[PDB]
Amino acid sequence: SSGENLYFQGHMKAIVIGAGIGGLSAAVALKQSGIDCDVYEAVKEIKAAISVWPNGVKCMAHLGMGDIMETFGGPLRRMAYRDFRSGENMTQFSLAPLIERTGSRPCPVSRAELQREMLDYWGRDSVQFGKRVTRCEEDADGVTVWFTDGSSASGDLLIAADGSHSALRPWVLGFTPQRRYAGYVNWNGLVEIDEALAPGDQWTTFVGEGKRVSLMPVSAGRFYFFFDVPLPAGLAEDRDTLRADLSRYFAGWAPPVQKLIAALDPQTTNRIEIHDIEPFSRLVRGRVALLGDAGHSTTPDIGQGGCAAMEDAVVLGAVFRQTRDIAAALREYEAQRCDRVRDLVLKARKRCDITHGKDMQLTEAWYQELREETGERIINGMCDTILSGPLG
Ligand SMILES: Cc1cc2nc3c(=O)[nH]c(=O)nc-3n(C[C@H](O)[C@H](O)[C@H](O)COP(=O)(O)OP(=O)(O)OC[C@H]3O[C@@H](n4cnc5c(N)ncnc54)[C@H](O)[C@@H]3O)c2cc1C
Repeated sequence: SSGENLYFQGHMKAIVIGAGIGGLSAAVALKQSGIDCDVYEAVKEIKAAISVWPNGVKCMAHLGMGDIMETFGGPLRRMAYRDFRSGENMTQFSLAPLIERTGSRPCPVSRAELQREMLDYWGRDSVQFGKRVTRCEEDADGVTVWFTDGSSASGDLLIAADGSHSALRPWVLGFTPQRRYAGYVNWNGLVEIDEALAPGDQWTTFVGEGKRVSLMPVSAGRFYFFFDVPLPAGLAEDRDTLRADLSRYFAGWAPPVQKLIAALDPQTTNRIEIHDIEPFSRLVRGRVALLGDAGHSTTPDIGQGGCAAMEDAVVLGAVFRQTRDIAAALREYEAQRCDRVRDLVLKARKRCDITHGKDMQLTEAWYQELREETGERIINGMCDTILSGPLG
């Protein structure tokens, strides 16, 4: 009863929903803090890239997963912005000074490699697949979830890391937030490095017309690429119309861009309409905490979605290091994370509005600053976002 010692192996069970970046990061952090986690994942089977900035990397290191970053992080050393017409350097500079101020190297990684490695680290045997949560209920003694397959599971703690379309989120919040279309469409994929495009150690972005085309190296001699185009949502466009779409959206753009359109494979290339969600002023309820996209859904414009989920997990584990008061721990988790992820969502949104011609004049002013940019201002801005993470 009331005299049970909750530190003993088996006395504290956390249920983690979602086996993506957040779910697996979370389970690893809790396990570090001596908590047993069962991880549940909706799909029976798994399935372009993210850049894990130094804040995410340090978190990965903290969680005992640093070897994955080191091994699979692409060689990112410098970045450039290029005029869309001439394909010429508006600005160019190295990221070394960023590695020095933040303590880590930035690590672009394929989403598929990152997914597999994290699974390998946690162990697939400890993940139950085909388990799609529909509902959680809590009472005095604990929390319970139900799955579509008719099964259920009970624990002391519930981690909702069930993604941008989180099914548990509404129970935590008391209402159902809706995705806001961000006003642009992203095409993304991988191609083999080919300097007829850009330097293999550089993050190169062509900007103009409220659009951009980006390349950055992941592992195994490869480029993560993407095109952004501001567009109404719902255009009749898929993998079969793809190369034609890109060809017209980027007509006139510098040869490297055209060579990219030719090089890519539409069947492996993704077309996603970008959304985010207005920040919540709550992340926890009783024994239940939102983690990752479930707790904050951002446009990918500053590359902090995945990083933020890793940050969440570090804080989660930290607040359970030396207490077994679940309600207090989750309150402190919320306390530490809520303003962070709100700022990250809003910063991403503003960057997005500037990048994609919400106000074409502000976007042109930004191009202007890119022509007059040494690298100091951008690096400062990046360090601000990174150093505001939990591991500073
Ligand atoms: C185009 C693009 C570029 C991006 N670039 C970056 C970047 O450069 N850097 C960065 O840090 N982030 C980036 N992100 C964001 C990053 O991909 C996400 O923030 C990250 O994957 C979120 O992790 P998650 O585990 O919370 O969500 P998810 O990866 O979506 O995981 C949710 C998991 O839960 C499962 N699930 C869903 N519903 C249920 C349910 N009801 N029951 C059980 N399981 C369920 C899903 O199958 C999934 O496995 C980018 C995102 C996009 C779209």
